Amino acid sequence: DNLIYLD
Amino acid sequence: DNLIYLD
Amino acid sequence: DNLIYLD
Amino acid sequence: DNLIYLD
Amino acid sequence: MSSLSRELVFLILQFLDEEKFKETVHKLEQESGFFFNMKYFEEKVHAGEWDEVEKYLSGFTKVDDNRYSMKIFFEIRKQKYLEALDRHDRAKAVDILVKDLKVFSTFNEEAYKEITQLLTLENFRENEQASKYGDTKSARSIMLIELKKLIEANPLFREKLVFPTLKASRLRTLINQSLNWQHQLCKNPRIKTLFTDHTCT
Amino acid sequence: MSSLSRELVFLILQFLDEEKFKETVHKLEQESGFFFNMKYFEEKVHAGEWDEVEKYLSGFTKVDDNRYSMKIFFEIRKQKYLEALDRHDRAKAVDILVKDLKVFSTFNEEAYKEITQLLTLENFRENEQASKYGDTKSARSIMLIELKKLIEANPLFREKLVFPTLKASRLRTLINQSLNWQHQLCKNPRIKTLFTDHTCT
Amino acid sequence: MSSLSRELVFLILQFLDEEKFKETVHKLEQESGFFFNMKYFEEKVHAGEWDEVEKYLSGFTKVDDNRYSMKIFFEIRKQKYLEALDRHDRAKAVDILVKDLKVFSTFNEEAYKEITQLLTLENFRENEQASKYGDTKSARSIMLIELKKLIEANPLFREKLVFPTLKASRLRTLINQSLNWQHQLCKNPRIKTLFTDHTCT
Amino acid sequence: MSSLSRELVFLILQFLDEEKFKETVHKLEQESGFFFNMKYFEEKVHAGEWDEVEKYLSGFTKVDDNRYSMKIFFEIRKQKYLEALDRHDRAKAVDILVKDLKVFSTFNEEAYKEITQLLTLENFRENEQASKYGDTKSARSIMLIELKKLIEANPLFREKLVFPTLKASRLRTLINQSLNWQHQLCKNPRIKTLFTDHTCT
Ligand SMILES: [Zn+2]
Ligand SMILES: [Zn+2]
Ligand SMILES: [Zn+2]
Ligand SMILES: [Zn+2]
Repeated sequence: DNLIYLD
Repeated sequence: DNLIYLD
Repeated sequence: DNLIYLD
Repeated sequence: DNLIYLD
Repeated sequence: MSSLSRELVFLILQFLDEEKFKETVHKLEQESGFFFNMKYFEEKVHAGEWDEVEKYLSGFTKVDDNRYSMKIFFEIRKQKYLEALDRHDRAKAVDILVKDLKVFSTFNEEAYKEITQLLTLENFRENEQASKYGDTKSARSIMLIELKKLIEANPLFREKLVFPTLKASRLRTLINQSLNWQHQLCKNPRIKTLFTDHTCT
Repeated sequence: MSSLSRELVFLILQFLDEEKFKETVHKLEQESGFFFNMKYFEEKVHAGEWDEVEKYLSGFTKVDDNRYSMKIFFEIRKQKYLEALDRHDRAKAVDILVKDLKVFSTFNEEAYKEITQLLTLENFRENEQASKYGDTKSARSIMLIELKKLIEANPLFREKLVFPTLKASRLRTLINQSLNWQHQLCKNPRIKTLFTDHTCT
Repeated sequence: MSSLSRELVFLILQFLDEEKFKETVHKLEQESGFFFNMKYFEEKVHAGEWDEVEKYLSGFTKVDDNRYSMKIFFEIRKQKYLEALDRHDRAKAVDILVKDLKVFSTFNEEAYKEITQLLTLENFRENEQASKYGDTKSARSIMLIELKKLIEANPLFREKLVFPTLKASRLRTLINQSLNWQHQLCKNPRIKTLFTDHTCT
Repeated sequence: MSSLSRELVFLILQFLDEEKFKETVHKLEQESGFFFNMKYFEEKVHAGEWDEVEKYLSGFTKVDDNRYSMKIFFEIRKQKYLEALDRHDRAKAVDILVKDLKVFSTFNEEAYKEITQLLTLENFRENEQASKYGDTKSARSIMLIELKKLIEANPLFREKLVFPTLKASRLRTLINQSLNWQHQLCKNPRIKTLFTDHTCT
């Protein structure tokens, strides 16, 4: 899953 | 109308 | 021929 | 590889 | 091909039909050209199986053989074209128009033009001369009626429409007669196969 | 079907071949299932006639009959898929992949995945396991070699690969024997047709 | 829209051009309708960018506004149609013929029929009245010449073809004048932004 | 570009919006890159206008600028791909997969493989990780939420998301100030145009 995540 | 007819 | 002409 | 082989 | 050989084909046609080798029957009809199966033809036309319809016809006639055959192929291809328009597949329709229907343009330019024009209608029944197209099923049926008349009047089919009257299993009967003939030659008379003559030592 | 009836089919196969009714020959082979024509099969595979190849095979085996037949259909459909990719018709390739190749995914998931992935390559030879695909002609030939081995080892074909040795025109010879038998019954003995027994009043 | 507001658009057009905001320039031309950029139009026609050509034109005229505009859209769509035929994309051609060219059939039935007929030619230059189509580049150029004449004679464009003569950066000059005016109000006079008036405490 | 020039663009953006030159507004936003209109973006995403969505984004960021932008383009193209699968247009889906989504395969091979595999499903929700796709409308909405978060956290947009607070018609006010400045220079003081300075002889 092409996935950077964030906060 | 492409038409030969017949009897 | 769809044609108005002009001068 | 879908493969039965034979002899 | 001999008259013998021709009759043998008919015997084989009967055998294949009795054995229910259906595709083989119609291939033999087609390739030999000896018998045109109208029942089969009606079935393929009702089902709109145009590729097979033309393939089958090809065993009996070409589009330019005479005026009857020309109209037969024209009517078929026109119906194929109309059905394409009816399912709103204008790309296929143009394809049909160019590949299949163009050959008729020479023999009738204005007819080909008028048929071409149907391409641009939202529903081709807007042309009053094409307003008689009902639905696909009725259109196939009314056309089939004409096709039958054309084929029956087409001189290329004149002795190919009625199957010879034979007793059932005539080929099998002849084969049995062969085996009787072979056994009748034996002395002192007491079957392995059809492949080689029978013998009694 | 009798052993008689089966032998009659072989006699008819010989007759049709001698009469050069080629499509009829192979239809009879297919529908009777009695004889698989390897020469014909090789010809259709070399020509990439995949629709006819499968239609012909269908007379002898289904994809899931056994592991040999499964690989036969898989190899054929894979080649059809690869050729589509090779002509850069990815739409057709996906169609093939979903319609024809999906049935094999159950029996081998990871193989179907790897084949699917070839869709996204610019040239599918970039996959080192698919880098052995040369050109279409060589690929068909190397595969045909495998197909022949698979068919020859496939138990469903075990007595269907060798045509019975017959004298030429065996059916015609039997027919002539029939006519001799019919004439031999006449008295006082002096042929109209095969359709009804001959007589001498 | 005021004459002030209209002149402001022209000032903004100049600014955007000087800032090389090219797409923005032509969008403003189009949406305001105040200036038709013939140079831009020629460029899009030479490049065969028909979608943008029509989108741009739409800011100035509709197909049925008058006879000049009708011929402008007809000539454009005809060329789009001819180019489709030329690349042997008959499916796209028919699409164009039905979507884009059909509106003209009312105003000229026989012309639309004759254009439709080109669909069935192997090369549409076989029609002697369409034999003057050279290649795509020349065809676009000769048509562009006519398009320019039609636009220049089209009353809907009569004060939209010549850009007002302005000193360069006129908007920037006015802005600077504004800042001078704001500073001139200060006492005792000693710029943060354009967003709020400047002040000297 | 100066800070002056940048502020002038914002003034022009306000003017174009007040004049309701909508396409021109967003073209200027895009080409200047000074302001990203989130409201506009949400509107184009909700409407599935992917071509314009990417064109607009292109004024602000490229796919490989950073990890936020990469995920933005990936999420958009994935949704475009999923929607193609959903309308059963596998040919378009593969096109999207190869043209638009392949660039991401380097950065994540296994993700691209898993997405590719959805091609062969009858309904791509059969993949439990893709079973969360509801309908198109909900899918666009949940994705838009993520897109907004990504854009707001994307350093390339950090001063481009909030429009400067201005009084309405600020450009028009400055223009009026210019005309006051020009008239103030006249003696003895008694407007033709914005194009040349006003004078009173
Ligand atoms: Zn005996
Ligand atoms: Zn006799
Ligand atoms: Zn001051
Ligand atoms: Zn003054």
